[PDB]
Amino acid sequence: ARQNFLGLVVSQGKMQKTVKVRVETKVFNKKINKELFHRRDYLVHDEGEISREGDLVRIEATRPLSKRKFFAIAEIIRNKGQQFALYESEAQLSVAKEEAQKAKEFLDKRSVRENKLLRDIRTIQDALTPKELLEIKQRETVRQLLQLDISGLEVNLEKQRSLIDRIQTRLSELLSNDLKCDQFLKDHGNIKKNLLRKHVMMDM
Amino acid sequence: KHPKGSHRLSPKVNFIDVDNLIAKTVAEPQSIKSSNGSAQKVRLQKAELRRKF
RNA sequence: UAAGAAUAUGAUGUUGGUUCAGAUUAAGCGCUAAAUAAGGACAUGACACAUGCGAAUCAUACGUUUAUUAUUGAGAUAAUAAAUAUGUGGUGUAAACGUGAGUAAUUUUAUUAGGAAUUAAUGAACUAUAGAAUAAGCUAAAUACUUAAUAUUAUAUAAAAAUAAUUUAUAUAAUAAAAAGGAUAUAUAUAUAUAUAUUUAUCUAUAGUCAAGCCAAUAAUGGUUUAGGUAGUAGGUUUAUUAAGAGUUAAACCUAGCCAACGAUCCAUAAUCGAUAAUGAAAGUUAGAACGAUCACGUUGACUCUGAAAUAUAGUCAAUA
RNA sequence: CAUAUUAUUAUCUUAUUAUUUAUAUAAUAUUUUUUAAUAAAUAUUAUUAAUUUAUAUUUAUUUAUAUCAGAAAUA
Ligand SMILES: [Mg+2]
Ligand SMILES: [Mg+2]
Ligand SMILES: [Mg+2]
Ligand SMILES: [Mg+2]
Ligand SMILES: [Mg+2]
Ligand SMILES: [Mg+2]
Ligand SMILES: [Mg+2]
Ligand SMILES: [Mg+2]
Ligand SMILES: [Mg+2]
Ligand SMILES: [Mg+2]
Ligand SMILES: [Mg+2]
Ligand SMILES: [Mg+2]
Ligand SMILES: [Mg+2]
Ligand SMILES: [Mg+2]
Ligand SMILES: [Mg+2]
Ligand SMILES: [Mg+2]
Ligand SMILES: [Mg+2]
Ligand SMILES: [Mg+2]
Ligand SMILES: [Mg+2]
Ligand SMILES: [Mg+2]
Ligand SMILES: [Mg+2]
Ligand SMILES: [Mg+2]
Ligand SMILES: [Mg+2]
Ligand SMILES: [Mg+2]
Repeated sequence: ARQNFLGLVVSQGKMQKTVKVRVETKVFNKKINKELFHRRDYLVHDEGEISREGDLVRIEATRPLSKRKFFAIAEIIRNKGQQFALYESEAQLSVAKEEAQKAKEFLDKRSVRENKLLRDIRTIQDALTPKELLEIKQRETVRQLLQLDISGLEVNLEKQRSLIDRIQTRLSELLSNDLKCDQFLKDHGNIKKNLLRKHVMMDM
Repeated sequence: KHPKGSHRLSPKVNFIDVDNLIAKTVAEPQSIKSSNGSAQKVRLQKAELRRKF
C-alpha cells in the first residue's frame, strides 16, 4: 500500500494549499547503541486547506505535485489547531463583554462614593425626629444598622463546624454498633461503610 | 478531499484467471489438422510440447 | 570469544606520548631462485600513438557475368552448371570490450516484500493461436523507396462495489493503422499465364516471455577560518510538450515563500557496492586490483535524426592534435 | 607584480540546430484559364510539353528568441 506517516502540522497558512508536517520514525543508532527518533519536515498538499498548526494528521503518498510535494493530508487525527483558532476568536468577544460590565460597576461604585456615621447614631439615640427622622429613613434599629460582616462569618463557621463534627460522631457511632446500621441500611433502601457514610451525610 | 489530478484509491488489483491465461497464451489449433510436409510436422511437435509444458 | 612489551623517575605510583611483537598487499626495491598446477598483472599521463588485427554475412531479395545442351537467327529464350557483394538491398554493431575523466546526488548507488501519472491502440524478438498479404509510381529491377486500397480511447445507457472513484457490460464515434516475395515440385490449359502444394520469408491482432520510463522513504567524505543562501527561487492556477506526474522545459498570471548551527549555500576530494578481498575476539575499519552488480565515458562541448529506448564510439557544427 | 585553469554576465561576437514572423513572375506535385509540337479517324478531337492560376511539400530570403564556442569584465 501507499506510504503513510503520522505527524504534527508545524507550519500552515504560508503557502497556498501546502502545509509543513513534522514526522518522526524509530531508528537504531549503533554508534551509541540506542533507539532514537529521526525527525523530518515534509511539504504536504492540503486540498480544502482544513489543517492548522498543531494538528496531528496522517499524510499519504501521492504522485509528485510540485518540486517538493509528494504527500497529502489523508486524515485529521486530532484537531487542536482548529480548536485554538476557535478559542482565539471567541475570547475576543467574551473578554470585552465583562470588561465593559465591570467598568460600569467601577463607575457606579465611584458615583456611590461621590454622592455618599456618628452623627446619625447620636440623632437616632438622643431622639428616642425634628424633620431628621425621615431624612435618615431615606438612607432595635441602632443595632441592625450597625451590623458588621464578621458576625455572619462566625455564624456560618459555627454551622460548618457543627455539621462536620456531627457527621463524624454519627458515622463513628453507627460503625460501632453494627445492628442499627443494618437497620438503617434496610430503612434507606465493606461497601456498606461507604453507603452508610452516604446515607449519614445526606441525613444532615 | 484528495489532490485535484490524483486518484483517491490505489489501483485495482487484477487477479489472474489461470484458465483464461492458458486460453489466450497457449490456444490449441482450432482447425482440426493439416498434417502435411516435414518442417510442418516438426513445428507441430514443438508447438504441442511447448504448450503442454 | 578480547594476553601485552621497551622507553619516565635518584627510586616509587600515576598521567602521557613514542616505538615494538601479529596478520596482510593491486605492492616496489636489494640479494637469491628448481619443476609443476592454479589465480592475477599501468594504481601514474581520460598523455601522445608507428604498424597489424578486433564486424561481417546473405548469391534462395534484386541486378551482373560466363560455359554446355536445346530450340530458335549479332543475338533471344529455356534447362543445367558455375563465377560476381568495387551496382542496388536486407540483417548485424543501444550490445560486448575497455576505462574511471566527470559525478557528493537536478536524473548517482544501495535497500523496500514502497508507489502512480492508474506509464502508450510502442515489440525490440522469440513462443502459442488466428487472420491477411491489394494497386499503381519510381529506380535497371526488387523483400529498395513513395502514394493509394483493405484489416484502444472518448461519449451515452445501465450494473455493481475493493466506492465518494474505479471496474464491468453494452451502443455509437472515430480507431484505422500494414504487408513480400524468393526456392523447389507438379497440374492445367493457351515459352505464356494460371492452381495447388512443400519450403523459408512479410504484415496485422491477442496473450505470454524478455524488457523499458517516472516518483517516494532511508543511507552515502572533509572544510562554517564557506553562515547566511535562494528569485523558477517555495507554493498555487492554466496552456504547451511527453506514453506519463512535476517550475522538467517554454509562456502567462498570482501568492511570499523554501533551505539553513541535527550544518544550508559554497569549496575541495572521490566512480559506487556485495553472499568480494584484508584485518580484528567482535563492533567495526580498510580496499573497491581480481570475481560479480550498478553507474558514467569512449579526444572535448552542444545539438539533431532514427529508434520502444541515444544528446549514441552515429550524423551536424565547433575545439584540440 | 607575473603565469595558468574553472565559473558567472542587464556586455559584444557567434557555427549549428529548433522555434518564430514576414517575402518570393523561387522550385516539385495536384486545380484552373490558355499557348505549343504529336496522334488518329474523318474543321478537328484528344494526348505529351511550356504560360497564367490556387492548395499542399520543400528550398532561397530575411524578422525574433535560445544555443557549442570565443572576446571583455568580475570572482
Ligand atoms: Mg503544482
Ligand atoms: Mg630516558
Ligand atoms: Mg609490527
Ligand atoms: Mg598464468
Ligand atoms: Mg589507468
Ligand atoms: Mg584504479
Ligand atoms: Mg542471384
Ligand atoms: Mg553491396
Ligand atoms: Mg554502451
Ligand atoms: Mg565493463
Ligand atoms: Mg572515476
Ligand atoms: Mg512493383
Ligand atoms: Mg519494405
Ligand atoms: Mg529548478
Ligand atoms: Mg506544469
Ligand atoms: Mg514561467
Ligand atoms: Mg556544509
Ligand atoms: Mg576522479
Ligand atoms: Mg571509499
Ligand atoms: Mg573491480
Ligand atoms: Mg581491471
Ligand atoms: Mg556517450
Ligand atoms: Mg585515446
Ligand atoms: Mg562526449
